[PDB]
Amino acid sequence: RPETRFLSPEFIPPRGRTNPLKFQIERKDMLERRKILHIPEFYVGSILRVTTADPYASAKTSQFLGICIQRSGSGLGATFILRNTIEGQGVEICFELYNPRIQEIQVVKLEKRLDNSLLYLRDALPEYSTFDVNMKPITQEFNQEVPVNQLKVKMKPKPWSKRWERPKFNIKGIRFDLCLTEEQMREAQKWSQPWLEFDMMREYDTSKIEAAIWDEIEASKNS
Amino acid sequence: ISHGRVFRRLGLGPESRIHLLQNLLTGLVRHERIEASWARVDELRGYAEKLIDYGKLGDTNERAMRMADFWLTEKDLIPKLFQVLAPRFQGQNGGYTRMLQIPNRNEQDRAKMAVIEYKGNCLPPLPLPRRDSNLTLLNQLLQGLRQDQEASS
Amino acid sequence: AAPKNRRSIEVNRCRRRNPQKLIKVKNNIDVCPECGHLKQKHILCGYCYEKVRKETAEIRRQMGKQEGGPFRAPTTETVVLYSGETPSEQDQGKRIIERERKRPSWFTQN
Amino acid sequence: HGKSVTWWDEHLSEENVPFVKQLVSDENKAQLASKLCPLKDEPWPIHPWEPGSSRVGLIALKLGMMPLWTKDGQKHVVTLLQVQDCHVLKYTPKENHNGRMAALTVGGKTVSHFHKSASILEFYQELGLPPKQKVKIFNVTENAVIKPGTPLYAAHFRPGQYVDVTAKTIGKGFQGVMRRWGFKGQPATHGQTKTHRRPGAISTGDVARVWPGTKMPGQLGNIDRTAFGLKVWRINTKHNIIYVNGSVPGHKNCLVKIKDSKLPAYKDFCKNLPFPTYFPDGDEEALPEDLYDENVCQPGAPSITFT
Amino acid sequence: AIQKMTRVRVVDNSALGTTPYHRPPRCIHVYNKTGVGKVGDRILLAIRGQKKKALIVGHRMPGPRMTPRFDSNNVVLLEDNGNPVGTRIKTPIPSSLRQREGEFSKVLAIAQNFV
RNA sequence: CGAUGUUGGAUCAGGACACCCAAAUGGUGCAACCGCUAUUAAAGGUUCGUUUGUUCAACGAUUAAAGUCCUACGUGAUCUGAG
Ligand SMILES: [Mg+2]
Ligand SMILES: [Mg+2]
Ligand SMILES: [Mg+2]
Ligand SMILES: [Mg+2]
Ligand SMILES: [Mg+2]
Ligand SMILES: [Mg+2]
Ligand SMILES: [Mg+2]
Ligand SMILES: [Mg+2]
Ligand SMILES: [Mg+2]
Ligand SMILES: [Mg+2]
Ligand SMILES: [Mg+2]
Ligand SMILES: [Mg+2]
Ligand SMILES: [Mg+2]
Ligand SMILES: [Mg+2]
Ligand SMILES: [Mg+2]
Ligand SMILES: [Mg+2]
Ligand SMILES: [Mg+2]
Ligand SMILES: [Mg+2]
Ligand SMILES: [Mg+2]
Ligand SMILES: [Mg+2]
Ligand SMILES: [Mg+2]
Ligand SMILES: [Zn+2]
Repeated sequence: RPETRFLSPEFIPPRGRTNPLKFQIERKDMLERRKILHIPEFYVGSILRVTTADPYASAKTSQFLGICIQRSGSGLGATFILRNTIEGQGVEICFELYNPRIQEIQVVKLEKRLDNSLLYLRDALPEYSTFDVNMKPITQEFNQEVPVNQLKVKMKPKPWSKRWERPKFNIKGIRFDLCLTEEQMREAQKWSQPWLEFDMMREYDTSKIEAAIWDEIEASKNS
Repeated sequence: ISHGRVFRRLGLGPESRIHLLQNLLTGLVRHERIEASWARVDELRGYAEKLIDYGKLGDTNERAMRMADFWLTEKDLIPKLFQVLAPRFQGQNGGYTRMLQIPNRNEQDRAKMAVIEYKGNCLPPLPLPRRDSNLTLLNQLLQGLRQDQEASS
Repeated sequence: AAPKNRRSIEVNRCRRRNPQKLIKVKNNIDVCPECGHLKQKHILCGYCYEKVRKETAEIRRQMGKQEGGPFRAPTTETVVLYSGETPSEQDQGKRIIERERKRPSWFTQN
Repeated sequence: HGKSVTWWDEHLSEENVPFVKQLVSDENKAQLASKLCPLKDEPWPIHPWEPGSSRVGLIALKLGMMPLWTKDGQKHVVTLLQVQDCHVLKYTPKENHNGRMAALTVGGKTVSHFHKSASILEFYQELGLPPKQKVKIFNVTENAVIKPGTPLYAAHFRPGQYVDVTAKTIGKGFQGVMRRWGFKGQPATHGQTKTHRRPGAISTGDVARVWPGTKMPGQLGNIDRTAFGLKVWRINTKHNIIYVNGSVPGHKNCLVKIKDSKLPAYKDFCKNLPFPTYFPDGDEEALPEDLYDENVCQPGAPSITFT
Repeated sequence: AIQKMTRVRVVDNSALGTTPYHRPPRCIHVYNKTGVGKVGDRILLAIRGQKKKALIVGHRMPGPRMTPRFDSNNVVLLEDNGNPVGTRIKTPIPSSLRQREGEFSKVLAIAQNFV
């Protein structure tokens, strides 16, 4: 069994016409920051505990635990959203990965989900967002290849925050059969765009870019 | 304000544009050389290059096979795509297609026309614009300058 | 809105004889070195392109008559040969179209 | 005599085009390398700083925008201005230019010889430098003049300073009045017929005309604008890049004219800065790769915690 | 963001915020120069057919980074002099409200959970 | 009267000062805070709602203030048609 290579989503530059020098310098700065702060491996759906310097709290630090709804941003501005239900009140905090105020990021349960963005947990039942604030970390071994949690989620009655049944979201983590009807699916399918899957000109190929990124990463680690 | 837009609007929408592009691509794959409007051929050139790349990707690749199945409307050209076009484009990287502007159409619309062609096909060569020979006055002067540069180097 | 007064011929001439409305002369016209006909510098020659397109049309007619169906796309390479010519050692294993016309001067053997 | 149009590649052969390209590239490299030592050939005399002195500026390139953090915890956003190849082209005397200050002409990034006019190419040939894209004029005092041909670097500015940034803003073309002037539109659906975005009344009945200051649809964006008092947080000397606070007018990868702030609150901060310009060959000691401000959270930091 | 005619939820244990009514408590007026209210802004409510003053604790609009984003427009009821009418707040409250402790001392005293 | 198309509202407002706010002062039956008057100044502002077609008007909450007018009771070849 070989070993697989994982690059953080924030290292990938966007599709724009930005000069590569800005990306080079931003990567240098964020690698320097990673030298001090150990940013671990985590995906959308993983459970994280983040310690942030709070000047007004009783202790100088504050801990927040929650499941990662989404990760977005490129380079030094990368952010991830943590969601948790605290005494029946759902709370979402958008942390910035390379903010100096973060003391520690701890993956208490490294897992994947059926979707790359669990934004529907707002409209899902509260039991799918409630997590123990003091759960002990669950260690994982490499040969588990970060197992995907094939969990289907029940939903609150309509309306939702977004139209999750629409094809533009491509969501496989919702039990639509218990919340919508065949007629509603038939209406929702009118917004499908089959040609986008085969446009083959909207695809962003970053093989060489990722190779250069990891070469720079290895050079920094060796230096 | 259309800053940073790479696709031009054609047909009756995005789906109509895709269908026009796939018809043009099927014609190009079948005939190895087609002529059309300059804008449509310019749009089709990139899709032709990417289709040749997908053909080089392999016959047994399911993603490439499905993309070829979608884009080639005539199903007898997929074996041609995977067994003629891709074998003859192996050492190359991106020089698969040649696009040249031809004189406007004869009828009253006077549209700007281009001709697109896969390289190395079984058709008479186009009247390609050839550069001047070294025997010209300016080229000979440049050659003499190059010779003196080499001698001083 | 309707015009308040008739526009005079002086104003009409000043409007529709302005250099913006006049036809501009083209300075990118040259003679084709092959046939001597006129062509633009950035555009292929009309005479030569008509020759190539017509020859391609004849070749395509022959190779379509060689095939009895519309969906009979050859799965091998293709070679066009003219009268008085035989396939070489490299052209074997391909499909061959034979033309009764002699090989044109512009069509290189390759 | 019906002369035809021509370009530089029209008459060249398939073998002379690479030769011409490499010849021009080598000439440009030699010309750029010849000017790397401006202080040892014949520099102009350097005058002491004065309370009413004005410095020359630079012409940088707007690379992009990056987040930055301050030791107090706040987060700002900075713009990257890269000084690619900034040179002094010509000098104009004060009495011959304005009668109050002298004019120094500064040129930005290099461009191709084959797409410039004869006069511009001749001027750059006499000067001894490859042609530049953007050329600007800076009003300086007579004691801050610099010999033409002198290069300029991003170390001309220092971490902790305020600058003025002039550039052509992002042009949005012929825009409607609602986007050009922020006019409120008509209601959407309560019966309005084809008036949802029209300007409405444009003048008064008695005037029987519209005033010259009337706000009407037209061009929007492609005009020169200046941002005043942008703070400099960081200087990357290796890549010659300035980290200027806030936003910068103009699209990314555009030529930007940067100079010292002219606001009255930042009039006399030229004292601590290098007055004539920065000369890397004079100090005989290399500057640090990154020069930071006193409040910038550097990438290598103890992960600041509050006490 | 809480503006005029916005329905809010009273978090502190109060008779007005607990006794059921046929009309939800709506925002009458926001005390900023803008009509929009953020965390820590005093606003006016129509609870049980009467006018009352409240403080915005949390809203559903995203704000700056590392700021909690709640699932409801939470408000805590206040008096004319600025003191809360309730005794205890159970729902979590943003920790940024402790910065301006000079005027929210009694409001933060009854708060139990901070996020 | 071989047509100068109307109230109110929407959009955009130009102007006057007989100044509502903001600014500099005089007198007070001006101790201070609130006020009452008068002088000078028009670059900039002068809110959101319930009822009413409403201009007005009453009421609710605020604001530094929610000014008076002229402009075909500004503006329907820009809009509405509630009267
Ligand atoms: Mg919504
Ligand atoms: Mg069309
Ligand atoms: Mg534009
Ligand atoms: Mg609107
Ligand atoms: Mg109507
Ligand atoms: Mg309409
Ligand atoms: Mg109508
Ligand atoms: Mg008049
Ligand atoms: Mg009542
Ligand atoms: Mg009449
Ligand atoms: Mg009449
Ligand atoms: Mg006005
Ligand atoms: Mg007065
Ligand atoms: Mg006053
Ligand atoms: Mg006024
Ligand atoms: Mg009247
Ligand atoms: Mg009127
Ligand atoms: Mg009118
Ligand atoms: Mg009217
Ligand atoms: Mg009308
Ligand atoms: Mg009626
Ligand atoms: Zn010809």
